[PDB]
Amino acid sequence: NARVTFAEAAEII
Amino acid sequence: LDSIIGRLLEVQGSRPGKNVQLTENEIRGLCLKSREIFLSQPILLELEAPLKICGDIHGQYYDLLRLFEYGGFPPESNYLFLGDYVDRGKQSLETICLLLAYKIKYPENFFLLRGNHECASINRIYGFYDECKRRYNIKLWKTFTDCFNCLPIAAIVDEKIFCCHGGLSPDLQSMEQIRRIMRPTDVPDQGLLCDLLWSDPDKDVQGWGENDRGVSFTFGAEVVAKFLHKHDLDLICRAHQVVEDGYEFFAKRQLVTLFSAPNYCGEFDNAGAMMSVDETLMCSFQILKPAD
Ligand SMILES: [Mn+2]
Repeated sequence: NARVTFAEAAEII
Repeated sequence: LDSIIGRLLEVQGSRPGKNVQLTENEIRGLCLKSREIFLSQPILLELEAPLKICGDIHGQYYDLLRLFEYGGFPPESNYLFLGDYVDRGKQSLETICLLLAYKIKYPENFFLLRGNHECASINRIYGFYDECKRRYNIKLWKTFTDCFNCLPIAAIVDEKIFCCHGGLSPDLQSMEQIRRIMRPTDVPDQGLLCDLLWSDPDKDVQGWGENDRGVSFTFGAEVVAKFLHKHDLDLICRAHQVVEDGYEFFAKRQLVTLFSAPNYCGEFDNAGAMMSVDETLMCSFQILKPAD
């Protein structure tokens, strides 16, 4: 059912 | 016992460098127990989301705690690690211990893969055997070996994300080949198992090429593309290589590279990352920078 997607923004820890 | 994991987490907040000296029996216990759990589970892990994935740690213990600090300590989250836990860094002993502890405590929500630096061939020389011999004894290092040989080699998340330390292999046609190799086993000089832990993606290479390391191969975007298609997959997750920002894409976002140990060695002057994979199989990246 589910497929791979990427959140465009990354965040600094 | 929860005593060992408690003592390991105790140095949180302390200035970076303070050791945690377990008894060899505790450590031996950690090995032998986690060893038994590794052979309990498949060599090719059928994993599920959501989970956080980390790359090379290479003994940088205080950076690992930072990752757990943000990502939530087990079982606040699930964890896959892509190998390379020891060598180069100052505190390999603490790093592998804390991990094996969690592996023992939450064997269904905490997962470890074998990286190229999980061999007697490479623990020797690159710093781990030296640490064992200085803080403990040779006999204890042999124990670790016997435990490392039982480590899982690869993992697949929800039949879509292929995870391994190094990368693809020319000898890799079917996944059942990964299930064939019986553990305990040492990594060979050449072959499927070695390729999985040593190989690299390369922009300039076309097909299968030589590796600057001196062992295994480099591979190109074509192989990645045709591999995913042939196996009903969307992404290849791997570590093994130093990349600034912590993560770096290859092909058209078909292969990501994860490195989780900031300012590696150093100098190199890089950053670390981890993948937050949620239930919708959406990946997000969180970056660690070298501390003050
Ligand atoms: Mn490596």
